[PDB]
Amino acid sequence: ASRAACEALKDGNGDMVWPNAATVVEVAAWRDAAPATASAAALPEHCEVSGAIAKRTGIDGYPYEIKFRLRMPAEWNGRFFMEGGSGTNGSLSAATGSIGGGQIASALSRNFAVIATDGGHDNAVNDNPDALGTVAFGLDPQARLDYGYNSYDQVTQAGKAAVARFYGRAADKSYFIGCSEGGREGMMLSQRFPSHYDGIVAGAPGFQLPKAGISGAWTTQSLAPAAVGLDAQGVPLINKSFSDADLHLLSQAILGTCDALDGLADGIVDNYRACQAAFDPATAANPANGQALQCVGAKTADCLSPVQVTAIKRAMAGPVNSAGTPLYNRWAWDAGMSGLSGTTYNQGWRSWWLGSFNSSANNAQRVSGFSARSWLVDFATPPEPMPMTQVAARMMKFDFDIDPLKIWATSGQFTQSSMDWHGATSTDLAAFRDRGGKMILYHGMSDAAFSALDTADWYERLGAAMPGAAGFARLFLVPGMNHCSGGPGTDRFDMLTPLVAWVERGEAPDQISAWSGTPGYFGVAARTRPLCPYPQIARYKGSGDINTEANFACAAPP
Ligand SMILES: [Ca+2]
Repeated sequence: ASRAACEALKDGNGDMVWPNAATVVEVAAWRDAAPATASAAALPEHCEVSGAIAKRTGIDGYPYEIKFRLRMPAEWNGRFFMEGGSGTNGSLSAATGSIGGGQIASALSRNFAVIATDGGHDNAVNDNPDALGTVAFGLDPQARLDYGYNSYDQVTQAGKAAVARFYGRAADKSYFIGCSEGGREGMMLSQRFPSHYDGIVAGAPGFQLPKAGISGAWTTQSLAPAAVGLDAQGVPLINKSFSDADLHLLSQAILGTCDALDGLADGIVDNYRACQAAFDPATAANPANGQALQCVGAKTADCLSPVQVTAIKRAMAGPVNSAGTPLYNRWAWDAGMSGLSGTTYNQGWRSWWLGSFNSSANNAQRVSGFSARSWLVDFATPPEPMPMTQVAARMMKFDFDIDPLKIWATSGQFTQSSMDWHGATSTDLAAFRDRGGKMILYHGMSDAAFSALDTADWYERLGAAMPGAAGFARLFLVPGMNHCSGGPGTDRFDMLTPLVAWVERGEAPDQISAWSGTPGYFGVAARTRPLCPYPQIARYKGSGDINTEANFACAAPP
């Protein structure tokens, strides 16, 4: 481990042999120790290796390759680390090792050898203006296979080869941490390549991402009756269906109905199952005056329109076809759909289905943004690129009897369906568990991108196929937490420490310490709570400060 060993990986006559012959290294530079800053932990002396694998040309004429960045510390804990992606990937991160949970420390700051990838395409090169911008990679079938599983496999094999070459020995254990799309990766790793990583953290995982566009079309068509006004193309303004004050009224009614169902009134719905059975906005009341939430006469700032409650109920039910078959899943009611801290309302929930209120056009993720564009180009087979101005209308005429079949369809050179290369719904985790693999999953209740109930349903099927699943896999649902972060909940936590303590040392996480990044939702300076493994919830012990984990334990729901 030295500077010369770092630069000898930059091709030359050196004996660094890559598993894939098509691996090309651009950068191999020795980096000095960066002292800690106010927002990041100290990074040690490390070797940075940057390169690309499988440089080719797609069937669309665009150049494709699988980029990687690798940082290897001089003082190394013998452990390997890969961080997951986000969105449709296409960008190469700093490769310091984000562990999620709003953490100051990075994996590299903890002396891990860190690797990262771009997914098999670049957002600067593969930006076709006739194929909905940065999702244009979906026009080439191999770029889909790289975004699905191939790129992460290839980068993992190259990273371990370089680690073994630079350190003279193989990594002891390998760990992966990803949120959203990176959470889908982590589950895909445990299923397609169980031998690669010993510990895996998958947060808010989109293990059914090709289905999010179907829910997005259902969302749009359910809320359109409540929409007020048209945009430049005559599409209803979904963002105008609910004001930010309206959403706060809804989250307040959920709080008035389900907050005490866990045994404590604290602005947190810890008994999510009891809320689904108890809450119905058509019958619930506004806790601020005891009157009913659904308006009896004309709309006021103290009531929701009957057309509004109907719309949100249909959206939360989940998409179905005329045959009644559920196309995705239903969503959970939770207080994290809104939230007012200081001046700002919570946008972490409405930004997916509705969009920003003060906008004369649609800007919801599922109406015209990246999510709807991604389904049209990357998840549907054959892909249907189009002008951006027509994506909103495409989600308005979405036929739930013809269009949902495109995520299982195959056509021409697109030899694999999107649910085949992107899906991660398998419960075949025996090979992963039996070699010592441990997996931690977390998901917020107020996640509008992916349903936490759907993650729980997968966790139930895993426990059915493999008795004793809690010995290698636990699910930690987070109340109030939005997608990956934000909302009135404890969204900050260190998940790399328990993951290491589980894989090695064999200590199962009976709970996970967590605190709130914005405690002002509850009007306090700080709030710390334990995250409990499914299906346990946090139970108040009966005395002490309600903003300290020491007064809370993990118990079965009351
Ligand atoms: Ca509570």
